[PDB]
Amino acid sequence: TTHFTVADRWGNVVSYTTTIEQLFGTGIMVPDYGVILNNELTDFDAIPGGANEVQPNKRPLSSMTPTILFKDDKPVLTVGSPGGATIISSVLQTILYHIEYGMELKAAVEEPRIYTNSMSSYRYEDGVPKHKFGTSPVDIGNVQSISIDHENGTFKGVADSSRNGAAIGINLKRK
Amino acid sequence: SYDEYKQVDVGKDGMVATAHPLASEIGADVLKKGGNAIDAAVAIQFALNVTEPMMSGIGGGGFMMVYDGKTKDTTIIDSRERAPAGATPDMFLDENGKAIPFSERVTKGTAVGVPGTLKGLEEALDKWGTRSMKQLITPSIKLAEKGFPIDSVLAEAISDYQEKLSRTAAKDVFLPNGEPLKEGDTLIQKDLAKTFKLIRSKGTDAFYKGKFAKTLSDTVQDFGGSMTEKDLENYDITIDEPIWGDYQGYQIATTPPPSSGGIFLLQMPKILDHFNLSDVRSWEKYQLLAETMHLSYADRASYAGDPEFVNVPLKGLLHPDYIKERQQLINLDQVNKKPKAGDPWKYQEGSANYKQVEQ
Repeated sequence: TTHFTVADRWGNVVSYTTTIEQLFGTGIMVPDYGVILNNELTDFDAIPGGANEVQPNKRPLSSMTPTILFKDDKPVLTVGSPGGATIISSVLQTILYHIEYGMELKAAVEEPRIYTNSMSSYRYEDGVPKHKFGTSPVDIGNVQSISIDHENGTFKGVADSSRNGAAIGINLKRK
Repeated sequence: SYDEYKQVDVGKDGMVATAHPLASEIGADVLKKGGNAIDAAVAIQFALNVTEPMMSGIGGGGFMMVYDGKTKDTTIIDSRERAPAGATPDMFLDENGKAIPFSERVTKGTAVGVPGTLKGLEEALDKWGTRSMKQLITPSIKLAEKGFPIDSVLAEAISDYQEKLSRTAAKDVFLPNGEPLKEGDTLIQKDLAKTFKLIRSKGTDAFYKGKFAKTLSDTVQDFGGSMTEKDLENYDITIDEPIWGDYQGYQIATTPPPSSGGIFLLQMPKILDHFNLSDVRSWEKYQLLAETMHLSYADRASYAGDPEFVNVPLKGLLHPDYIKERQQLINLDQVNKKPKAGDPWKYQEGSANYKQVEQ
């Protein structure tokens, strides 16, 4: 999965999460055409019955959560992340740190995260200070985010250090 | 050099943020050259498809949320894959029948959904585009045809997923003489470059029809899946309406089912609000985060699926009185060892059309 975002000078804002499921999907490549195929249907429940059971022509449930926050009807922040079930945890924590704790956006994105979806499943990042949390940390999610300052007419872009990601602002210049 | 790129930037005209510097350069160029955000996003998806090939592109699907500068409406191009017409509710069960182990499951033709990404890109350009798919795909044709240097994350992925790659035609691209490509090695994707050139010349029918559709289908069947040329022909995206919540003076626009994420992104801060979060590294904060997650993720497993097929109790999951019930289950110093789904149906009309089943 990957998440990216774009904002332009005309007020359009895009927040876009996109995936082939697993890394390399099924691993199947369409021969002579170079296209790698998703394993997306494994996001369905394996045992049917099931709000998220398999059905023909049904879409499997996704944890992808591209989001835009608004203030006084204008977009001010985009947030999203890859990371399977952990996605909502990454998006929630980023917003919590930036808004509730009033941290600057890059700091909010870099604040060590936790995830747990059950009593048997826990993850934490380096350093939440030294439940069933394990003995070593792991990176959780990869948040790309844009903040929009309507007053100064500027944008701030942030890529999460968990991947090689890049923010590139547009600053048109007269010679 | 990848080393020279920013993870924080500013601009007055524009901003792009993506997980690969070459995709970011491509999107920013589109903005430089007078594109909009939608144009640039479409260019970025094709670039990521080439440069971050393990993570997304035209073999997959996604959710593209767009605020429209023009209309002030927020909408979502939902290009999530569909199961083929030949799919069955027990397709991931063995003969007994219990579940083909995950890691095997991944790996089968039955796992392949009808890809939506390219249909979504076409839709986005139809709605908001000021540049043609021809213009926007071209920089990625060059990256596929001519190469770029692989970054550390792609390098680790090729290494980590070598067995799965081995197994298939992907090995010719990523494993090219039986050895994994390494960080800084040039990745060339000739066949993918040819597929993008077909799309440039013929449009999306290059993918959803004729001779590519036939080969995609044939390949899935050969791996054990039921996907057909008609499944590809039938595919369209959906336009989804964001679900909204109030949060600390802001409004959160987020993605509805078939995403599970939006509902619980809205639910978690509603549950957390009572507790006033707010030291950033205290055990208290992490405890409250974890307890809340346990409740919301339990609700997710019980109540979420594709709303074209199943009755998701949205109203009921984010009803204030339901939120209060969930908040009452959470205590600062202890942990609920037995977190379970609540009962959101008390707070709304109708009933579930599905059963609770252990996975």
